[PDB]
Amino acid sequence: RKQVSDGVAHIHASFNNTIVTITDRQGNALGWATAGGSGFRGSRKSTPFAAQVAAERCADAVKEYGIKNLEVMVKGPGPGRESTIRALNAAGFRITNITDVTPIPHNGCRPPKKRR
Amino acid sequence: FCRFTAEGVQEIDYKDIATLKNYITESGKIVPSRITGTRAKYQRQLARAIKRARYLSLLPYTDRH
Amino acid sequence: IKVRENEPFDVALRRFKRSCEKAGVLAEVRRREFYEKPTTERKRAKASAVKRHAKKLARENARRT
Amino acid sequence: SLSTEATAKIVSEFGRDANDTGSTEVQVALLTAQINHLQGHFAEHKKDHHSRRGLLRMVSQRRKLLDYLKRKDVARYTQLIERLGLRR
Amino acid sequence: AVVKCKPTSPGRRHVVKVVNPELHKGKPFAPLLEKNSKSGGRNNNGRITTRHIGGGHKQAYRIVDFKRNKDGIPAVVERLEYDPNRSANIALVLYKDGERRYILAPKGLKAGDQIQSGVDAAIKPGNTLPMRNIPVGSTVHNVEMKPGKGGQLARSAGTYVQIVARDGAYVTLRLRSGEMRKVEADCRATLGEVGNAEHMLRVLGKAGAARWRGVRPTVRGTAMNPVDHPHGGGEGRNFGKHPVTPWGVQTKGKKTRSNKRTDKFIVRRRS
Amino acid sequence: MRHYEIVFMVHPDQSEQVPGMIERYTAAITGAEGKIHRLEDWGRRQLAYPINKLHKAHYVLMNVEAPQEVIDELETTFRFNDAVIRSMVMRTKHAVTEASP
RNA sequence: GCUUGAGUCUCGUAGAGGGGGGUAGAAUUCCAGGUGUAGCGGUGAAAUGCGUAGAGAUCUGGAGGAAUACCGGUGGCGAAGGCGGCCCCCUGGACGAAGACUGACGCUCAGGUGCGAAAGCGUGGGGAGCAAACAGGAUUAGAUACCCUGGUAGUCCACGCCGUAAACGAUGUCGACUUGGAGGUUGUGCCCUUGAGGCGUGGCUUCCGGAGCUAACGCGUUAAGUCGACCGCCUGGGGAGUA
RNA sequence: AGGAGGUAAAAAUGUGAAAA
Repeated sequence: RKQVSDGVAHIHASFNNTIVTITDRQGNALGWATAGGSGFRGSRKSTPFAAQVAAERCADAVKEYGIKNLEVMVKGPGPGRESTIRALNAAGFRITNITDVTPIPHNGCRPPKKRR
Repeated sequence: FCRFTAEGVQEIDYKDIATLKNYITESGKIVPSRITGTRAKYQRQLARAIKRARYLSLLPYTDRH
Repeated sequence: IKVRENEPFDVALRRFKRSCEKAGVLAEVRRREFYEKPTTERKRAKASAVKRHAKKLARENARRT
Repeated sequence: SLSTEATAKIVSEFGRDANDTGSTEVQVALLTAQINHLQGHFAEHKKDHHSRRGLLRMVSQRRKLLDYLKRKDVARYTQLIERLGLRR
Repeated sequence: AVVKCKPTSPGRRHVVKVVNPELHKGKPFAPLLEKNSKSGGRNNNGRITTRHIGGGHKQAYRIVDFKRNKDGIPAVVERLEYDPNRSANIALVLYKDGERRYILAPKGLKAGDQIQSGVDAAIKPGNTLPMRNIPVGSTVHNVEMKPGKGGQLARSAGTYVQIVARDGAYVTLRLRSGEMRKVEADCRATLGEVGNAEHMLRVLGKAGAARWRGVRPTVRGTAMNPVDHPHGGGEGRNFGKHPVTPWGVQTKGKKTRSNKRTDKFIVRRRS
Repeated sequence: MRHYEIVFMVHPDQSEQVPGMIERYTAAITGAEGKIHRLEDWGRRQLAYPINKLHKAHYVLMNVEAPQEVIDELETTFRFNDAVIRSMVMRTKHAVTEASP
């Protein structure tokens, strides 16, 4: 709860899951989001619909937490990528900032080779 | 497709702040010569001023800080 | 990298990525260099670009239109 | 490298003027210096592969020029080898 | 350096020497040298307590200054001396008031590098100071455990300890065992690693070399008779008993850490 | 000699102790025959990336035609003192002044 | 003996040329707290792997090693292999306008000599990630197979060693000579710098194509066109580039 | 229309002798 105004939701968007716990810039973490824990296994793991139903079930009972607008920091491609946080804006909960931090290196350490 | 050294002599240096930031973009990319139409030998100098001012902290290595 | 707009956005509305990459540099420069082949795949599509250039010059013959 | 001064030095030290640089004896002597000019660089770094390639290229130009002057003149050859201290 | 001799005779073949020309080829400094008789592994009762010990060349005990409580006065490294008792070479220092001391030789130490101990000396290999005054992430040796003990950890040739974390009055250390232990920040430590790091490459070569180092031959368990050791006996080589010590205790797998009072100070186990 | 462009920059806390040392390095610049061209104290503008701490550091420029012996001296001088934020030396180009920026 | 060959100096041109030393940020990422709900995970789908001590995830703090996103381009330099952030250091070679200088010193080359991807190997370090050998789950009529989760050597820097490749523009090197179009291209001559240039000059390079030539394909002023210098190599296929 | 994003499960064998 804690009854605050806004917050900093950092979204680690993997190729399979838009993992986001309702977090803050100070570490205050309450409300999870999972593309597998919201059901949707099989082909439905990397599907955008898995994330969106999980994102509404991420902002579940957060009105009591006081939080309305949340700083989205989306990291990676993400299964939804344009609807996960958008339906939250379509439901009304606007975003203070969408900082899509793509972690681009200068091609340092050698990357793997899956899908031979 | 601009006034170049044959006519428009110009020092391509990292000291001149104006022209240095005129070929950059917000997405962490020096704008290539395929659209701006700069000359190649000066493009190498255009390339160098970015790496030079990246050390001077006129431009970062990323864009989010 | 950033699509906010902050007062009047209310939706995603992200065609900035659809016009630049949208998956481009993430799904290609994530891994797998190989250091040997791509240049031919670059040049063959560049030959296709040459073929796109060659076919545009041979448009005006008669065409019956 | 053999910078402009030291080149312009020996020509005025082994020749008649500074224009005698494209003359044979000084053509030799600049290259003898060129070996010594690079001796320090191979005393260090031990891996400058292309750098030694220039030096081996040079010693032929020394030796091939060493025989042309020798061909036209036995005594100028004997002088040049002792004016500098080369050909063993 | 590390030289291998030519096979002029068997027994000379696999030998590798540890020759270090910087070492002081002289006679050690007299007043810093006390006697030390050998023991042969025999306690007050005269019985052999620890086996495989005896003989060897006669060695003298060099008084190695461990405490280094002389603080504030600089010390000039005089000469690098070989040491029979240690595994690393030592250094004769010269405290500027006119004192001679023997200290352990750190890695990059030369004959003349002036050192200093105490809180005043800056971070330099060979300087000694309390660990609260050392930047965490460094590399030390000769570490005390009680403040004023003398320095017990990281004394062998080619060892070192990395200071990993400093929590208040306690400091966590990367000990050379793949293990982490807590220690008082007021404890002193000497900076840098311990020199003579090529000592590990030493090959004894022949059997006689270990004999003159004081090590007396061991005896295998199965070669004994079944009253002297729990193994052995039988037709010879007919094993089948789990590996045990000569005193019935199992070896090859049994943890024997029995302290109970210092597990508070051990953070992480031996790897 | 080399027509180099020595520059550096400095964080605000150090910005008020480097001016004492600015005289020390200008004792070095002029003390090795090095002909000074700029001395630009630009002012505390905001940094591009957070350099060792937060942004907004002061910048001081040199641009001095000096011999190579002192350029070896200066880089080595900051090795023992990482207080003054690193100095970058640029090539000849044979010029003197572009005033403020 | 001169001079168009060749060679030297002068003066500017550009460059991942070679090596050595620092640097910096990001990035999978280990040492952990904060705080926190049950999965994380992967694909053809499932699963061993993996987490309720609180993982994925979360931000601030700390440790690195190894490579440099955009720039970057049939672009540059080097004999080739091959070489790519930045910065100064010692150092390679080429090009260019125009002069002075010696006056055929050259061209190629058996032998010999040096360099010579990677892998492998030797001693010593070093190890983050990737990943042979090695483990497992399944798809399977078979799995020492794709797909899938772990991981060693290797990769690593220094010194050695091997001396192999589709080491290949599959075209030896040297020089002369023989219609052009259209790109990239850096020194550089004149004219109005009048203005995004007009008019050229040459180094080098890319593509389509002329005569010619070619078995044909195609190459085609960087020739496989027209000639000359000289070295090396082939004589049906397998056997065998082995004994 | 120049640039771009976006794209799909394991599937094997049929040894001999027949060219105006």
